[PDB]
Amino acid sequence: RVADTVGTGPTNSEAIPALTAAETGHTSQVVPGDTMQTRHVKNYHSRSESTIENFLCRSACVYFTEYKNSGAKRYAEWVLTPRQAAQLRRKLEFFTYVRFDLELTFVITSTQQPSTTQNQDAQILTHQIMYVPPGGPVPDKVDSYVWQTSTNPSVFWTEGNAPPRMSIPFLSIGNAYSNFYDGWSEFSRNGVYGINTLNNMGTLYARHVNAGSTGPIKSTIRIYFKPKHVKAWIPRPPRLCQYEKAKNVNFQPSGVTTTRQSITTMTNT
Amino acid sequence: GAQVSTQKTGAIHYTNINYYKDAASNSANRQDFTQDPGKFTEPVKDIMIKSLPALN
Amino acid sequence: GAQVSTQKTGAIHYTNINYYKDAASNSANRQDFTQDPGKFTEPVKDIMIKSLPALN
Amino acid sequence: GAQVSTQKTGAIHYTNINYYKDAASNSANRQDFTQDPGKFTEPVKDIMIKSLPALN
Amino acid sequence: GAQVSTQKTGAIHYTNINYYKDAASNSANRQDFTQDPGKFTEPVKDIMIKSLPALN
Amino acid sequence: GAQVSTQKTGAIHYTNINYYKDAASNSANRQDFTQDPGKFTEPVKDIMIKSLPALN
Amino acid sequence: GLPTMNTPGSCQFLTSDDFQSPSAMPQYDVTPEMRIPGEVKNLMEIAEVDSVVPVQNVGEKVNSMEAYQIPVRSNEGSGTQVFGFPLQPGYSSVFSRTLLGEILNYYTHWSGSIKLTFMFCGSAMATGKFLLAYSPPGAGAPTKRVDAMLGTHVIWDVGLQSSCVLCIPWISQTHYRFVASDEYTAGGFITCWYQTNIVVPADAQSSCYIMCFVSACNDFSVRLLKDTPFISQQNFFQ
Amino acid sequence: GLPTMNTPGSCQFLTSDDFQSPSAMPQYDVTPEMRIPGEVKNLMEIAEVDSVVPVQNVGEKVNSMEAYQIPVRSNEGSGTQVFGFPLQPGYSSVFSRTLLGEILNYYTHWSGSIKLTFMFCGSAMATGKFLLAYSPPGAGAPTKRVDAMLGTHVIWDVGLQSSCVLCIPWISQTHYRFVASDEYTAGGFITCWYQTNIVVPADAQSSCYIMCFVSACNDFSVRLLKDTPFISQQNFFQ
Amino acid sequence: GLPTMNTPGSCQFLTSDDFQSPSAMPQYDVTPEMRIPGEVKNLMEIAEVDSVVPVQNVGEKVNSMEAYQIPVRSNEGSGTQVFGFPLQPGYSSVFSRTLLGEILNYYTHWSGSIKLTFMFCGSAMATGKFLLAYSPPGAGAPTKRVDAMLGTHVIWDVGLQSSCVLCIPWISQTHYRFVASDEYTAGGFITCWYQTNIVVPADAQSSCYIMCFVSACNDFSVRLLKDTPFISQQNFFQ
Ligand SMILES: O=C(O)c1ccc(NS(=O)(=O)c2ccc(N3C(=O)c4ccccc4C3=O)cc2)cc1
Repeated sequence: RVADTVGTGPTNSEAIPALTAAETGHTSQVVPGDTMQTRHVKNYHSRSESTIENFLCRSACVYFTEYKNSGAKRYAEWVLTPRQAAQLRRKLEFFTYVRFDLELTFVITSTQQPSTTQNQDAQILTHQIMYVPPGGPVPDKVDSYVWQTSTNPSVFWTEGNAPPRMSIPFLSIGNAYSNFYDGWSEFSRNGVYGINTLNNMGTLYARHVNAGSTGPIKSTIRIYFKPKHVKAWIPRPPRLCQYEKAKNVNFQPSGVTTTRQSITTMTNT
Repeated sequence: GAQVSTQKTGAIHYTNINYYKDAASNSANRQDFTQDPGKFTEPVKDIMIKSLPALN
Repeated sequence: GAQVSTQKTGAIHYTNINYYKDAASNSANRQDFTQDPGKFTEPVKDIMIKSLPALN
Repeated sequence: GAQVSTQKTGAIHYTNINYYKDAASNSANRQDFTQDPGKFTEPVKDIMIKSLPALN
Repeated sequence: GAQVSTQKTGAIHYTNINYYKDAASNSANRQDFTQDPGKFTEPVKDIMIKSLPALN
Repeated sequence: GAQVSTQKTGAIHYTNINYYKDAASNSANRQDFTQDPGKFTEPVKDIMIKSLPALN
Repeated sequence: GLPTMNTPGSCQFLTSDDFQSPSAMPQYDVTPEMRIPGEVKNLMEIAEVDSVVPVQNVGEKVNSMEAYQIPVRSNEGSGTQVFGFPLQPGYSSVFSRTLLGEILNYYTHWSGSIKLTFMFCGSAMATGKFLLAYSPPGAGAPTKRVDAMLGTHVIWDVGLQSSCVLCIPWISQTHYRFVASDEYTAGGFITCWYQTNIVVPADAQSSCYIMCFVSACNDFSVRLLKDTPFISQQNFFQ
Repeated sequence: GLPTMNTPGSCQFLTSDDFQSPSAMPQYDVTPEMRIPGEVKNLMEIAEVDSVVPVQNVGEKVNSMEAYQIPVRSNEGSGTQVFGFPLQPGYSSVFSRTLLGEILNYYTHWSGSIKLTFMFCGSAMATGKFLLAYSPPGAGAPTKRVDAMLGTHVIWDVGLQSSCVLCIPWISQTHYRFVASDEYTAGGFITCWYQTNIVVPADAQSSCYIMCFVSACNDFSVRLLKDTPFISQQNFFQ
Repeated sequence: GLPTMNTPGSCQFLTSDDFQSPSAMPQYDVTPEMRIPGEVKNLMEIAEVDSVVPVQNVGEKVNSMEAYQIPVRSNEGSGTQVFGFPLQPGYSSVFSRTLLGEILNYYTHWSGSIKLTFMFCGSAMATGKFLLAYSPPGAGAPTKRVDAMLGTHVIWDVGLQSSCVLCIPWISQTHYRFVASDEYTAGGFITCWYQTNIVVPADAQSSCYIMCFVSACNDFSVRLLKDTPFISQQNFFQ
């Protein structure tokens, strides 16, 4: 619930709530009443749909990969980072430090692949999405002992049902995820730059449980992240120039604004 | 117990019961209203009062 | 809380609990009975009483 | 409210709560026991008593 | 009403509410413990006491 | 009855009602916190006190 | 059995839903909490801070630090226009990349007053007065100071406290306005004119500068979230 | 697990359902409320207002302002019929496009009295009396005033207060009637006859007019909603 | 009917879920309970017990009982290094098969102090002093006793009570550390140097031994479970 205006009237005393240096790094609060006179206006506008959480808590697609059910890449693999989609990434990079839980929803959709195979009939492919914590074992062949899910979480989802959902709590070595890290991992200041171990929730692998149809089928796992219980500290400028890399802040210089005509033009080009 | 609170109205009541062991699986805190712009705005040591000039 | 109200009978009781955060997602207000035809009908300044002619 | 009534036993208790706005959408009244054969049987004006003949 | 009774433990509590009109549609009475072997075993007229021979 | 207990928080409340006859079908006891390392560690007859040497 | 009939709405996934969930590893003990300085709890904390407006644009006054400075010079005839831009944040190419405007492009609606602090960064002996005027939409922007006066103006007299806040009040026929361009609602014109020409003694540079800052008021609110248009991608970042 | 067995009725979408729902953008703050004049809360607010009945029809008395006026003229023999139409709103081609009838075509049932206000818009010296009669169905409409009398009539004597309300009462064998044509139920006949011929002095026009107005009473109710037949479309409006 | 809409999350099977269930044979009476000695209720009961560390490795000092013994001999120059290994359990090839490390490979995080009990199993007339030092990461391990001193050390004077506990305290910039190798966090270096050379009389063997034991403290906790990498299978065990 926002603030309200109140009646003022003429002003001829030495108050000048307008004139004040902004050289002191102090952003002054000036109301309508200070530059004119405005009667008592009640405002019922609500500054809710602008809260830190509600802003960030929207499911954004972070990635999607493809994996053949019969051929070579029968599994996909992804190192979890929100740095693969421009949309979600820019929202997170509006804060230096963020803390949150994740809701991972996977929208797996299958598409038949053109082939000359006879009598292709699917018997409802079942997909396995498996979470491998950081420093886990790494599957190779899709039949490896790794897929036994001995302790590693996994969602088993039969196709044609509500998409799988699971939560992850806040998992960070530190007490907040750093969205910007200035420093190296190595004491000699070489190697990787800002590839700190705090935003590295291991890998997520996915594959077809069954052998599907006789023919080839390619499935597309689409990953959705939704930040719940968000707390965000230290605000910072939104990114201007386009992203170039998924782990660096590399950029090509570009405009400071969109151009127009003169300084006194009243219409954008 | 059942937590009953008003729906976000412009200008009522919904039961909600947490059903999971972890507290990291509860629904988002969409309602959580606070504002305190005395931080980033006006971070100065001695607050400038609106009735005289900041500098001498 | 549970809002209990009579079913619309011609000539009983149903629990209903709002389960969503917004109040713009609650079921329609099908029951909401009011009538007040003193608006569009008879909008005249001085009400004409039924016992004499409106004009002199 | 929850209406609790005995299950139809030969020789117990079930909650039932109406969930719909209309009262024409409630479950059938399968239990509704009444008998009153003084209608179609013996519709005569003056009841014939079983101890003498109906006619004189 | 809700019937609460201990789960069959070796060496707790479950709500159960009948939801159907008939009492022939309620869940089985798996818990129903009684034993009384004075029937098929020892059906004799005069109970033989264990301290002397049955016959003279 | 409904067993209400705090969600495992780092630094709230969930109803849970057992619905099955057996007590071998209830959800795991994930919360069950106890520690007592006076077993495998320090199994000695006479506890060695930390202020002098164990041997003479 | 507890009879239920699934209402349509089930078996879908929204991209803005909110529900309970099953956990992954259960009983995980979350790390402690630190009270790290400068906590943010609302976007209006960020939006009420000044950001330099790159008012000047030409074609290479948009690739340097020339963008942010508004050229002011002594011109003998007074009534010359210093600058002029419409108030239509999150569409106007003057506020499209400012801090206020960039938060605004994630919202479809906005309401509230906006403060334009003009800071004179001239010499310390240079003087001048400016008539800063905001003329609501009702006509197509003043082209003379004598027309600009009629609006809501503030004459800024310079000399210590090198900034003066022209606060633009809410004048709209609705309780919100669009961030994206529309013609049912518009935001008028913000202009500056010389009130009394820049008088600069000898040995002091006769070309000074002004800086424009855009900030939100405390009667400010944004409603209905959408997603920005000023960010893009082609293929995934490898 | 809480045992449930889905009763048939689930996984369907009706076009008249009503349930809780998931929201789109959650926590959206709806705009304030204004008390704009003339709030409507029931369709009977609208239905109880007079609307001019286009009683006259021929073939070009249905494309002009000739439709609404009922020609009245002085005829020497009295017992001539002024007009006549059945009462069967939302089917009758006299009430098919009136305000009452158009609300009525969205309903299958209707019950209540109906008021027919006849307003004499003749000269200010013209006189005349009319026997306005409503004869319930029991026979096939009067063809003489001497037969029309027997019904429920109201003799209207003109002379100041240029309107007279013939209120048609509810006479039906059921507590509702169909809006659409049926023959189990019917609504009778509304006729008007001259009681005493139009006497008009000199220099005053001898052809006057009457206007018929249709309104609902306060003992009026409509039940069971359907959708109109008097609106149509082919391809979507491009 | 009780309206419900299935939220996405239904019709899946996790490998870490927990729910109510239907039973198989209902009313089965579970066997009694015995209080068999040595009940375990937490993994920290097992992890706080000493286990011999196989510090020595070469290529055949990893297939015998030579692995567990750390060779100590009298060398005339003092400042010689006895052993040296990093502290990074569950990755380091010194703690990879110990009791502490093997519990640790089922977890991704660990926090808490670690106790290294060194037990002198020399002659009963042999003496010697050792400077056991733990130098946090800040540089790349001491190569002299004069550099090792600066760290957190404990000079062990032998002579009755043939063990001395060098307790490594928690020095980390985070409240947990990875079990798997990482370079954002590291665990420093544990070294041992001769403080005063092994003095052994006549007729007593001049080569003694030390044993290293690894145990967890009571300020120890592990978080976030994963599954080991040190176990494998090919085809099922027939
Ligand atoms: O999914 C996993 O959990 C799982 C899959 C592969 C795996 N890796 S393995 O230990 O190399 C392994 C590899 C193959 C089989 N395996 C066979 O070779 C076979 C032949 C015929 C019938 C069944 C099976 C069968 O299981 C079993 C184990 C472990 C677990």
